[PDB]
Amino acid sequence: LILLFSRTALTEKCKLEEDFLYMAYADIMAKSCVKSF
Repeated sequence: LILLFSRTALTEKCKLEEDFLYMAYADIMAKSCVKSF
């Protein structure tokens, strides 16, 4: 999946699109990230 996104980003296009797949899986990958010590 990440290789797909890197492929699409490296692809010469002169304009970044929306790519609604990216703006869901990126949110998913971001939201996966005396004893108090």
